Amino acid sequence: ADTIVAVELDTYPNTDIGDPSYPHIGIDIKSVRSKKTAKWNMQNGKVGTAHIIYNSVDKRLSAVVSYPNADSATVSYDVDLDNVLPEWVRVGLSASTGLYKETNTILSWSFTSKLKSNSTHETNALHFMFNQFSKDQKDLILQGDATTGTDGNLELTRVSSNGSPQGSSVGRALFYAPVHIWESSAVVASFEATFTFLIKSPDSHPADGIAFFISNIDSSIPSGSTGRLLGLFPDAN
Amino acid sequence: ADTIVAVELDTYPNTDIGDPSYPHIGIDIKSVRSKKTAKWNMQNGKVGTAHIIYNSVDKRLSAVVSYPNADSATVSYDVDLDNVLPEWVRVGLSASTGLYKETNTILSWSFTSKLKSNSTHETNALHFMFNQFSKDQKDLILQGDATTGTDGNLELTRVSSNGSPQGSSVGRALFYAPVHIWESSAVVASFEATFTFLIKSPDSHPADGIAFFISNIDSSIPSGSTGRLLGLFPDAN
Amino acid sequence: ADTIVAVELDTYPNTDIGDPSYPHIGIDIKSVRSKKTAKWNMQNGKVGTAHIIYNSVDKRLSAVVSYPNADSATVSYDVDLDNVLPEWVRVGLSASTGLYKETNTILSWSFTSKLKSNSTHETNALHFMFNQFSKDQKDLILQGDATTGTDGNLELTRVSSNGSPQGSSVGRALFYAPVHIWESSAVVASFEATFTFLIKSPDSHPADGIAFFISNIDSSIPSGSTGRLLGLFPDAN
Amino acid sequence: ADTIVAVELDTYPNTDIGDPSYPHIGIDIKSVRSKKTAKWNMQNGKVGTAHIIYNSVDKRLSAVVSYPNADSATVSYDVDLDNVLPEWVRVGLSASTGLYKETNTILSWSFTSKLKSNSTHETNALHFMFNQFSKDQKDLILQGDATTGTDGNLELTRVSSNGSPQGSSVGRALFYAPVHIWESSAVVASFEATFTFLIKSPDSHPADGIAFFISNIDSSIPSGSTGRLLGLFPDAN
Ligand SMILES: [Mn+2]
Ligand SMILES: [Mn+2]
Ligand SMILES: [Mn+2]
Ligand SMILES: [Mn+2]
Ligand SMILES: [Mn+2]
Ligand SMILES: [Mn+2]
Ligand SMILES: [Mn+2]
Ligand SMILES: [Mn+2]
Repeated sequence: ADTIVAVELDTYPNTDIGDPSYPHIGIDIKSVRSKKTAKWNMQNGKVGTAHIIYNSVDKRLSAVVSYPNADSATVSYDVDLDNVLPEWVRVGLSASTGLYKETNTILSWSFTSKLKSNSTHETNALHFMFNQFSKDQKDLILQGDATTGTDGNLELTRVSSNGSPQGSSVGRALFYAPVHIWESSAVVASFEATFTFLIKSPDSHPADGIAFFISNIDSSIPSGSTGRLLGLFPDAN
Repeated sequence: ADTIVAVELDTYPNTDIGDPSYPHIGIDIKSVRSKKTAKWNMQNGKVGTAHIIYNSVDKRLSAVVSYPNADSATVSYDVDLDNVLPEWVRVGLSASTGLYKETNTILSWSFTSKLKSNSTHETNALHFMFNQFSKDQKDLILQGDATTGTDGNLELTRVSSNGSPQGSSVGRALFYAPVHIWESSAVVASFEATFTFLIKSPDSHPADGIAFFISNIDSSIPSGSTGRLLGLFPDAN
Repeated sequence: ADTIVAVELDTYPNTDIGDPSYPHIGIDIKSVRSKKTAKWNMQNGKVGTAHIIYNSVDKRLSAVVSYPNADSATVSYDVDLDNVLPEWVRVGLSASTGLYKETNTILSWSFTSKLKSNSTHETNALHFMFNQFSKDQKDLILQGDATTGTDGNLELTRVSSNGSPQGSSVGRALFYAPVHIWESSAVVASFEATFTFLIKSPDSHPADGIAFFISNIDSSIPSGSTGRLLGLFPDAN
Repeated sequence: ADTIVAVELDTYPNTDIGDPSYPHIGIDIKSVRSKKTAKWNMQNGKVGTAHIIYNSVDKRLSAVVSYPNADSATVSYDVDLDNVLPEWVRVGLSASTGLYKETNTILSWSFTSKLKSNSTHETNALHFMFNQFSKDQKDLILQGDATTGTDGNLELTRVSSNGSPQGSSVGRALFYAPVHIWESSAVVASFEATFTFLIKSPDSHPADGIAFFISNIDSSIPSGSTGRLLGLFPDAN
C-alpha cells in the first residue's frame, strides 16, 4: 500500500527486527529495517533538533541529530527518490509508543522544497515553518492520537492531563498541501526539513521513536503500526 | 455569503457600478465598488507585475502595478483585516471576460504570510512561489474555466486553441492550503503577494480584469459573476 | 555630520531633552528628540524582541517591542527615508550607559532589505541573520566598547568579568557591507530588522538604552555621545 | 599565495594544461587543472544558468549548468572544504579572454550561506541577490576590467562601445562582506550560488571562460592570469 521514505529516531532497540543494540537514527526506504543507521546518544527530557537534507543532483538523503552542548549523530544514504516516490507526496511527522513509552512532543517544524527548471529564472518553491501550533491548526492533517495546541506544541502520541505518556499510542501530522518533488524539466530538486522534539519518559527503556516521513498523498496509519512500527509500516518486512 | 478582500486590475470602465472612466487598480472590501482606485495605464500584450503588501501594525493594504520601462500605478487603503476576514482564509487569483474580452494569463505567482508571536524566536510562516504551472498542479484548486499547463502558464479564463480569448468566461485558482492570518498572541502579522500577468485582447476595449483576493476557505465562484463582477461578487452592491 | 534614523529603546527619562516621564520607544530622525514615542513597560533582566519595518510605498517607519507573556508597545511615524538618508547606508545597533547603567546585550539580529524594479522578475535583496556571535566576527564593524563572543553574544557596552555593567560606556556594531535603500527604477523598497536584547541592571533607574540605526556608511561614534545621547548624536538639539 | 576553490565554465580547450578537447565545466581545488570535468555543450549568445551547491555533511561540491530547452551538464566532487579554505572567505565571479575572446556578461547572481549550531534554533545566515547591477555598486569589490551598470549588467572582461569583446582581458567581482563558512559548534554548514551569464563571441573558438570562486578574503588577481588561467591562478601547476 503506502510508499514511505522516513528518517527515524528509534529509541527502543528491537534487535529482532534489525535494530542495533541501542537508540539509533536510521533511513528507511519502504521497510522498517533501515538501509542505514547510526548510534544515537539519546537524552531523556532534553530538547533535540533533527535536520534532514536531500538534492536530486547528489541523490543522497542525509540527517543530522543534535542536543545542545553535545556531539551530534549523522547518517547518510545514496538513494534516488525519483525511483522510490511519486511525483506528488505529503510530508509529515509520526511517532508511537508500545508496552514502553515516552512523550513525543514537537516544538517546531520547518520544511522547504524547491524545483529549479532549465528556464531562465524559473523556480517553484514551498516553505512552511511552525514555531507555535494552535488547537485548530487547519493546515495540518492530524491522524491517530496526534493533537495540537498544548503549550503551543504538537503532541504526536497521547499524553494524560499531567503530561504523562501513554503506551500503545500512535499519531501523525501531515502538512495539508501536496508537495511537488519531481518535474519534467527540473535541473535540480531539493528539500530540507528541521524539527525540534522533546522525548521524555518516566522509564529507563523509553520506546518507540519519532520519524520524519514522505509518503503518497493519501497515506494513512496502517493497522497495527503502534510500537516498533512507528505508525509507518504495516509489518516488519 | 463569501467574505472577499481583493485587489482588482479592472480593464473595463463600468462607470454605472462605480468604475472611473478608465482602466484602474482598486481595493475592494466586500463589494465590487472599490473603496479606493488609481488610474492604470494598461498595456495590451505586455507582461505586467502586481505587488500587494499588508501588515497588521500599519493596517494598510497597498498595491503597486508596473510594466517594464513604464511609470507604475499604486493604490493604498487603511483597513484592519482582522475586522473583515476570518482567522483562516484561502488566497487566490480570479478573472473574467464578458461581451468584451481578453486573455487573463498568469505567468508567475508568489505569496508569503508571517505571524510573529511575543514568544522569543517564534514565527510561523507560509511561502509558495510558482514560476511554472503544470497540467496537474495538485497544490491549486482551479474553479470555473481556469486551467494550468499551457506554455507552463495559468490560464484563468478560457482561450481557444490559437490562444484567442473567449467572452463570458470566469475562472479562479486558489492555493490548496488554508492560510493563517491572525493569531491570539501575534504581535505582528504580514503578507505580500506578487504575480506577473499578460493581458492581451484583439479588441480596442478589452474587459474585464484580474484580481488577487483573500476569502473564506470554502469560497466558490458566485452565480452570474462573469463580466464586471470579476468572478468575485454575486451583485454590484 | 552623520545622518541618523534610529529606533530607540530609551530606558532613562531625561525629560529635560524631551523624554516622557518613563521608559519609552521613540523614532529619531536626525535628532535625539524623538519625532514620536510610546510608553514602554521595560522589564529588568527579561529577554525582549524589537521588530522594525518600513516600505517606500507606505512611507511609514513602525516598530513593535515585546516580552514573552506581555502586552507589546508599538510606535509609528510617516516619513519618506528617500528624503532623509543617502542611497547607500550601513545599518547597526548602538547603546550607552552614563552615571546610571545597565548591560546592553544583543542575543540575535536579522535584517532584510529588498529593492524591486519595474523590470520583470528583478529584485535585489540582502539578508543577514546572527543567532550566535563569535569573538572574531569579521562581517561586523565594532566601534567603542562593543565586543562579541561572550556567551556567543554581542555586548554593546562594557561589562566587567562577572558581567556587571559599567557606566559611561558606549559601543556600536555595524554590518560590514553597505546596504542599498534606493534605486532609480525601484517600484517598491522595503526593510525589516529584528533583534533580541537583554537589559539587566543592578539599579532601580537603569540607563540609557539601545537603538537600531541606519546612517551614512562612514558613520562613527560622535564625541561625548555617552549617556542620554545613545552613541548616536553629538548634541541634544 | 591565494587559496582558490572554483567552478569553471571553460570555453577553450587548452589540452596542454589538462583541458578535455571541448568546452567543459570543471571543479578546481587550488590548481587550474580541474579535479573533475564534464563536457559542456556551450551555446554562443544564449543566456545560461549555473547552480553550485555544497554542504558540510555530504562534503560534495556539485554544479549544474543549463540553457533553456537544453539538456543540462553536471559535475560533482567529494571534498571537505574545511580542509581547504580558511574559516572566513570572500565569494566572487571571475573571467578572462586571451588571443581568442568572448563577452563575459553576468545578468544575475545570488548566494546563500548558512551555519546551523547545535544550540536550539541557532542559525547564522547570509543571502544576497543581484538581478540588476548599478554603475556604483558599493557592495561589490571589482578587480581588473570588471565593470557594472551597462544595461544593468556586470561585465567581467572588457567590451568596446558596441559591446564587442576585447582579448587579453581579466576582471573579477567579489561580494564586499566576508562570508563565514566554518564554525566551532556548527552541526551543518551549507552554501548555494546561482548566476546567469551570456557568453557571446564573434569567433568560432571563443575563449576563455567564467568561474565562480571562493578565496581568502584578501585575494587579488594574480600576475599574468589572463587567458587560460581565468584570472584565478598564477601558473598552470
Ligand atoms: Mn526500535
Ligand atoms: Mn530502527
Ligand atoms: Mn470594470
Ligand atoms: Mn473597478
Ligand atoms: Mn533617555
Ligand atoms: Mn528618548
Ligand atoms: Mn581552457
Ligand atoms: Mn579547464
